[PDB]
Amino acid sequence: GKGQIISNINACVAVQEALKPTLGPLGSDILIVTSNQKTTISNDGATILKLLDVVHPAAKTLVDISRAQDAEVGDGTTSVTILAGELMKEAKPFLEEGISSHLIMKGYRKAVSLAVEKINELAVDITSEKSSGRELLERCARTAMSSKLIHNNADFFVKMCVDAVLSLDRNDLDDKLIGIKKIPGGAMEESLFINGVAFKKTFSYAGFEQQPKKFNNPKILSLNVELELKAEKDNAEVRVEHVEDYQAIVDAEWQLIFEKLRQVEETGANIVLSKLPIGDLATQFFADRNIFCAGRVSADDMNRVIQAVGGSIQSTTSDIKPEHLGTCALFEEMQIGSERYNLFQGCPQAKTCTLLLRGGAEQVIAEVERSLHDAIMIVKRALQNKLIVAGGGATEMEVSKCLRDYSKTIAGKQQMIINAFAKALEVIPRQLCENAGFDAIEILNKLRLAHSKGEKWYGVVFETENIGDNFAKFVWEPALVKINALNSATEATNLILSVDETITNKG
Amino acid sequence: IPLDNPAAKVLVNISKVQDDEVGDGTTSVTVLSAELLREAEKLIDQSKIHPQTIIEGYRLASAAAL
Amino acid sequence: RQHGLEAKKSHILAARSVASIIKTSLGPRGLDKILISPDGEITITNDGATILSQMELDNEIAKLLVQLSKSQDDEIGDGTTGVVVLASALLDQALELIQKGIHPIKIANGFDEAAKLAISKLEETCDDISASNDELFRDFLLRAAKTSLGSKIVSKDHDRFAEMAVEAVINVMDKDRKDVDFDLIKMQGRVGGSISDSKLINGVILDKDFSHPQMPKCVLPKEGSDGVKLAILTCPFEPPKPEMIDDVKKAGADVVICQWGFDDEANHLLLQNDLPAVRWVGGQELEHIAISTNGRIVPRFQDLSKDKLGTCSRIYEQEFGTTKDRMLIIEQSKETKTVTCFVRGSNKMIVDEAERALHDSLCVVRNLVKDSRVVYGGGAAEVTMSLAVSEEADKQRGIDQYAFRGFAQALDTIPMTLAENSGLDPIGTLSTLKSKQLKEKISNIGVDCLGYGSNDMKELFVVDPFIGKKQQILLATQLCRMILKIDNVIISGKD
Repeated sequence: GKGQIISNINACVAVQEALKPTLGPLGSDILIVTSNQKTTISNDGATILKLLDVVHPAAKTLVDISRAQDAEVGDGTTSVTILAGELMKEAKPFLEEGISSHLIMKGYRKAVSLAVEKINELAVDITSEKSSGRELLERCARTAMSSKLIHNNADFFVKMCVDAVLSLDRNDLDDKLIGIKKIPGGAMEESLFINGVAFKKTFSYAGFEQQPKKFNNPKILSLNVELELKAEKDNAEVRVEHVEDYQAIVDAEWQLIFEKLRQVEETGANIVLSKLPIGDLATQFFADRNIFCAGRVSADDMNRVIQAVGGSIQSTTSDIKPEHLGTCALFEEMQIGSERYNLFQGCPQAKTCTLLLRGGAEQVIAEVERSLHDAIMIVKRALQNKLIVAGGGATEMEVSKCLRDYSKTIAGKQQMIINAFAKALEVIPRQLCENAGFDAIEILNKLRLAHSKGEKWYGVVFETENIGDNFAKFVWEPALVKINALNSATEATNLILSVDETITNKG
Repeated sequence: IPLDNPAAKVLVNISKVQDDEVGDGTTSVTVLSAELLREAEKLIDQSKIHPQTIIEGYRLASAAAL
Repeated sequence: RQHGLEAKKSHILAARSVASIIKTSLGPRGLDKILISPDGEITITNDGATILSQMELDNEIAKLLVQLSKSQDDEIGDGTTGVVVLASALLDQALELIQKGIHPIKIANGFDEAAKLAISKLEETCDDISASNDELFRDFLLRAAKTSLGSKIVSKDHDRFAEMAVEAVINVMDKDRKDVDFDLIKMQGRVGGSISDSKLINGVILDKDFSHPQMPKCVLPKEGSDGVKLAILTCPFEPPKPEMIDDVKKAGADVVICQWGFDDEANHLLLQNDLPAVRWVGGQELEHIAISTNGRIVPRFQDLSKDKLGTCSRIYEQEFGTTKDRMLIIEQSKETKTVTCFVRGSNKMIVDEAERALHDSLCVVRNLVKDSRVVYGGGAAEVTMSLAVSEEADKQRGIDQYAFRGFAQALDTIPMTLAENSGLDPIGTLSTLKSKQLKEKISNIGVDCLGYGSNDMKELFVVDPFIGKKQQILLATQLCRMILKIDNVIISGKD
């Protein structure tokens, strides 16, 4: 009956309430404690909903639709749930009045169909008009970096961010291809950009002062087995009773390891990397041959080495082929932060890069690293899609405006339903002002003043509270996000309103 | 005697110093230390100030006693 | 679950009750606590890092104090109790603004702008160390550990431990980067002996009994050979399960070091050649062996040469006190890249208290070299920063006008806490420090927790690092923001 429908309304509001403070770059962050007892803090709606694992069917629908928003698009996972859940509150008083939810869901199909048509009209394709090649991507990075602690140092940060995208093919871009390694301690403005891949360098064992940071053309080869002979698991027991035989029964094992020398020595690989920690056995002979070795390397950073110089992983040292080797242009190692950092530079075949970040504390860089990810998506989608729309409240207000005029010509219950859907579009700009500190009541009244003057581009300024146009604020958003957000929010809402009774079997 | 009081476990470790260093008058140390707590309890509840100031007064009084 | 109503009120009360535990332990007069380990050992110390690390609790707000305190020991180490008390002051002042309708992010952003303006105020009133004199800088290093150790029995021998930290930091830290590595500082101590036998060693200790007693206690020069060469082998030296003697003399390795043990008849071959062997060595101890002596790890006897092998002064055995372990000393005589802290004591608790106090003493030396400009602490820095922000609050209009007033009143918590922990009227003392810095002249006069001759610590040459105090106020604002930025609490159950 209608009792379970009302219970599904509050279930969507409870999930929406957690994602309200996380909307926007200046929004608040949520703290969720996983069963693994690991602290996870993120403002992105995808990761938030994936860690909740809610048993409620309607609340899980908002979680499942967030994965579809992150798959086909990857941006707007927080706003798609807030918009989908807002329809549950607007349709709550309509159920008590006798209006069925089926006519409410029917009005959304006609409202979204007319809204998508208005998105293409607001999207203007511009590339070389009033813009250059270098200054195009630089002005987009300063938008997401505004109202942040890095705003003073953002001059040096944009130059390193643009070079990360240009270092890869503009046809295929991925945010996972750009790596970031946090460096505790040091000045923020002293960070540099690296063309190759780097790792954390957790190797604490001795044999330092050699393998200098200056290399010419080192050869890279992947390693599988362990170089050390120490057996961690198995063992053996053999004992003799002869007194004079105690001499040589302590002696010879490592001579068997010499069998793997000539195979590796004739290869000439100057870089030794593996997914297992390198032992304490030989740190020297490699340095005599100008061969470098680094142990305790994570498995995630080993896959980037294969895509860099074109290496390969072989189990033994016998069948290793000579053409699997690769070399970089230059090597660099920095001791800043009381820790050595190994990084490769000048790899022409590298499909990945690494950007180092420095700061006062580790928690300070965590806010800088995540604030950069929002700027990378704006720079990445600029070259991929040439159709962009004005964001920051601009597009969200006009989509709700056109539905008010078109509803006047429509007769029946669909008039108040489209007007309710248009009113439901005001939750997106609301939380953006409340999370940024601005009063949502005063802006909502003042923004609708110039919004009726015939200009559809008026947005909301995120720096200083005021009404105006985001065109001067350099706030750009792609058209694929606004189109897929209305379809994903409506489809997820139609499935919840179409289920009157919830049945859960235990077993 | 097993003592569940975490404050009483410290007194046991303190009394072991007198046995190892000398080993005479171990009981007299605990009796005299218990009387110091009786006077210190009346000084706190009537003050509620950190006892470290009162501790400094014991060092000046112990020098005159020696 | 609480959002937008009882969340802001509960986070302030939860963080205040936890921070109120260590408020009484702040300063040299602060009171200790009795901690009980799960193994049955009782630990008593005045360091806030030990107390906060032993806390196991499910409260999501108090977990930020443990994660932040881990990075404070490496960077500074003195920001354990001070930052937590200062962070609680910003939360108490923010609670009154929530009821007045002030947005929480404006409170978070208000403390950031107030902290940046207060740093520039101390830049004008700070004084120079090296510009005053060279030997006055060393006098600060000698009395650096005296303040923290003045409340302990160690304060009698403190003059001996003062010269140990002066030469240890110069070797590990270069004037270019001016950084000290924690992994290069070997802290080792044992039970027994006294604190007067502690010596400053330029290299790894590596306690060894020299295996069979026939081996000599000293390493021969081997016909004027250069230094003493060592060999580190972690290979499982063992029988032949499913040549070398001729290549050993070519390299000239004097001693062999291994992670595991040896047989009795195995060391008899190297005994006639005067080549001692070392067994039973931990994995972490091998790090300081090659770095201090500039040695290497032998890949093999065939390809090993004499060029890159390290050379030290000598290796001899020196008994320490009445301990029957018969430890040894390995010296260098040349500047190394690492040092080894040697601490002894007659009690297990005295050793643990002396090792942690030396850790904070080594970080102060790094801060004095990295930043020559310093300010006078002990309550004088917080009062000076209070009058600077409160005076500029009237010149700055808008919402940030009240954010500067609450930030100035929050800085007064530390000198009042030091006044409460000193057994004096916190309000009556705070009004005195503000009156001396205005009508008379601008100076630094702090609250004395320990009994001294008079006020004006500048006469007593009591100095604190400015960058050390600057790192504390930055972590306090960073911690206060992360608390206000979390309006929700979500936790699962226990099955």
